[PDB]
Amino acid sequence: EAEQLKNQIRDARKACADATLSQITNNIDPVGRIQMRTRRTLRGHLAKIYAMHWGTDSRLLVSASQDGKLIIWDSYTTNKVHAIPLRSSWVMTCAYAPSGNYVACGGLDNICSIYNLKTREGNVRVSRELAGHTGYLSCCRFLDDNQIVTSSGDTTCALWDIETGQQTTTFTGHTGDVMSLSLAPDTRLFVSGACDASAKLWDVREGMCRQTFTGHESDINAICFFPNGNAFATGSDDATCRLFDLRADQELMTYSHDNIICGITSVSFSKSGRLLLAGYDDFNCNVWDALKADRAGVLAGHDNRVSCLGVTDDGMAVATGSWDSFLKIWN
Amino acid sequence: TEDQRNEEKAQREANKKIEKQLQKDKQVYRATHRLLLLGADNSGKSTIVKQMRILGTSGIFETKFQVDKVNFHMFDVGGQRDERRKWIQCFNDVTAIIFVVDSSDYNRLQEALNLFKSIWNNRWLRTISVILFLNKQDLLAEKVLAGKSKIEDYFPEFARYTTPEDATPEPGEDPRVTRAKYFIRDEFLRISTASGDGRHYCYPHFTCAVDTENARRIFNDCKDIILQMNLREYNLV
Amino acid sequence: TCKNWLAAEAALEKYYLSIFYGIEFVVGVLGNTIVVYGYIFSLKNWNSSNIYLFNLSVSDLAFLCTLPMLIRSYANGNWIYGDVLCISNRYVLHANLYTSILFLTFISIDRYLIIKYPFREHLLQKKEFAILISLAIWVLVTLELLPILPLINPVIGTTCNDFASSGDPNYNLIYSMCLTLLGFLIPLFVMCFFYYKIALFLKQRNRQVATALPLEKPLNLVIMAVVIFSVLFTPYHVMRNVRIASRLGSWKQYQCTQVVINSFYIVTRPLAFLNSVINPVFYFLLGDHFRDMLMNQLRHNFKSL
Amino acid sequence: KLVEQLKMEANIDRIKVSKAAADLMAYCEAHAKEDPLLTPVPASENPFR
Repeated sequence: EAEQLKNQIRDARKACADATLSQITNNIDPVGRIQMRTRRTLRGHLAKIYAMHWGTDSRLLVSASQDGKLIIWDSYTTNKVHAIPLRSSWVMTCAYAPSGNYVACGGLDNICSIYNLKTREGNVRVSRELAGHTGYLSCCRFLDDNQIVTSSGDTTCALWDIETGQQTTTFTGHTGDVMSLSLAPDTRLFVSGACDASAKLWDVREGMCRQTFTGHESDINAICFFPNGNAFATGSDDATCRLFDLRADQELMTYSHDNIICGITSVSFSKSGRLLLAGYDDFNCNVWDALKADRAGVLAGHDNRVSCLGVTDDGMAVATGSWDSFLKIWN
Repeated sequence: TEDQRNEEKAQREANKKIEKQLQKDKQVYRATHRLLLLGADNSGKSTIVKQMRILGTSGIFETKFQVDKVNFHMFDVGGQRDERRKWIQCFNDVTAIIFVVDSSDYNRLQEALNLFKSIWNNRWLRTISVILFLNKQDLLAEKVLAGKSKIEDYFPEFARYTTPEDATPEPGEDPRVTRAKYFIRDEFLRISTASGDGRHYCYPHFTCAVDTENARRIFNDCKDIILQMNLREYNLV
Repeated sequence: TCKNWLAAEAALEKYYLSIFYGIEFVVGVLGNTIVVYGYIFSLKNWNSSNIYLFNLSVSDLAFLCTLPMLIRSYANGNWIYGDVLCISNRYVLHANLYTSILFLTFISIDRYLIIKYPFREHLLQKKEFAILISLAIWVLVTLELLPILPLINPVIGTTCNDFASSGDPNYNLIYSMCLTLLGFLIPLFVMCFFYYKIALFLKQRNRQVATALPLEKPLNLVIMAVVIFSVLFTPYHVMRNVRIASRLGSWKQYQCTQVVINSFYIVTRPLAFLNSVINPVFYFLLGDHFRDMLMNQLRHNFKSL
Repeated sequence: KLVEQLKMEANIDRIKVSKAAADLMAYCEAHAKEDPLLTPVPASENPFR
């Protein structure tokens, strides 16, 4: 029954495929070597950093480490504006609210803690404690001050509602753990990558999957969304990055090298979307020409594996947090 | 000459206060020893966790127990799904993995030797010692003593097995039991010895349903586990 | 044969000391430089043991830095850097030697403490206490060697010769024995005792914990750590006092025997100076971890440059 | 089950892969100068310098 539908989908994808992006990208000159330099080193985490996020203002950034600390850095001055102590030391994700008032963090507690920063008391406290996931919570992303999408290790995602404090919709269909997700620029749909080597696109409003992409061979540790929202990129344990498009329904590009045999940990795009910066278990991050799949630089400089990466919304800098816990900012 | 300078001074004051707090917390973090409590549900992991609880709400059940002026932080991860290859990466910095395995139920044992094999050879745990608790020995002793303990069928090699010379059995236990309980211990040790370049070790311990010495055993092993770490750091290796 | 021994001693002092001091100066500066590079630009998590090891490496480097004047003077046979420089260089050489010995002793006392208090809870393993003890070692050795100054102070060109052949033989000994007691014997006895305790502790731990952990390598290293220290220093210290005693007027005489004594002491000096070259290898590079840190930090430098 | 989800997944207005690749090209080259990482901005107005 399902094999017929799978065959139909594959045949439709092949019919829609005429020429690969590599084939038609020969007419564009390459970006060339990029000598990105460390402009800041935001040391201060006691243990390995596992996630970080930029504020919409592109100045503040929240970073979570396994020592139970969630530090909000002012990237320009390197000062720490808050150091939230978590109730559970094993935090695996963090998120900065688009308005900059709240900060979410998940982890092995299976619970998403939402802290309020702009609080009249002057001290940050757990504004909300969203529970309902039956597994470790592996990604958080705010849609506004009253919504947050959390993807957990129980093979599900969930759109919550902070004001009322319980699930508003549940996104199911993944076979394995849902490692990471990325919201579209319009926050009308989002793609989540799981360990079943498949990334699924969900409509936040409809609460149902729209299309799945299964071009990977192993777990999908990282996933982003091309700046225009019409395509996304994923990184898997097989050391390969894959750029899929929503409309083409299929993989557009594969970024890989013969000298990398270690999985991805974090991917992101530049403001224009021309560059794809991917963090690797090889203690370094690589910049890829999103249109030509060429290693246009390498951001080495971490004594341990890069666990999180993120470009500022204005595109000025690229923060990179690694298990060495120094969180270098590149530009 | 005051609009931007008061804010800068306030930001620096907050930064220095936060840095002082982080320095204060660093001593506690370095002093506390983090542990991971793995083992099947049929094993007595929860009972041991409570037994040191006397001396987490959802997902991961932390446990503060303190012995000899040093505090141990155990993390029973029983709230997660059956599969663990992903969140195991979180505990790459744990001092020692505590592995509680039910020595009584044999049918559910050859899987505990295989959860141990994957753990021992795991990519992110090839530098973490495993404190192995062969729990529920009283049940095993009364089960073998009462017969119907056809452990030979599950492991045919048990027929061609004899108690090792270096064993230290209690004076008043059935010699058959001593050969049965040391047989299981060796199987886990064979898995541990078959891999690892002397970078992490296995500490097999026999525990009953109730034993106040479990915290002491973990303290002794953690003492020896960091002793090896200190020797490596001091270039004695 | 008496003239034969005279020629032997002359040639020995002329060539053997210069060549050996050149080898020890080229190996040691390199090794101690690697050590200090790895300690300053890497391994941020400093502690008591790291403080002692870094202090030992710094003392050894300062010990080597004071050789070149001796090398050139023994090669050419005439010291030509004045009187002040000779006194300063020789005093700092001897002071750094004995500070190295004391830091070896305290490295043994911190290898015993960490083996006996793995959790770093005895309050002597605190970094502040280590810094205080290091400063105490430096100042104590500086004070110990002050009575050397009247001995090495030459009398007029520059009549600045070695420590054993200068000054009043009767005062050059009363002190050379005291500096051996407080300088090499006492640190040797405490180091032997504490490494003996470590060997017993490792043996007991092996017998107690039988989880396939013989720990044969650490036992050999502590045995070798004191064996090389005792075998490289004892010939020099024990022979030194004999050389000074050979200048004592109580029996004195026997010119030919004095030549033999001088030559046998002259050969023993570069042996004691060998510790300053072996220590970087034995304590830092022979083991893992630090060597891996040096290699990784040596790869980082290549990428940067 | 999976059949119901796949039935509505198939009803998607797919487009040619070449058109999608050309649209990504158009977006990339329509914001080339607006990317501080693709074209390093001068230190004069760079916030980090």
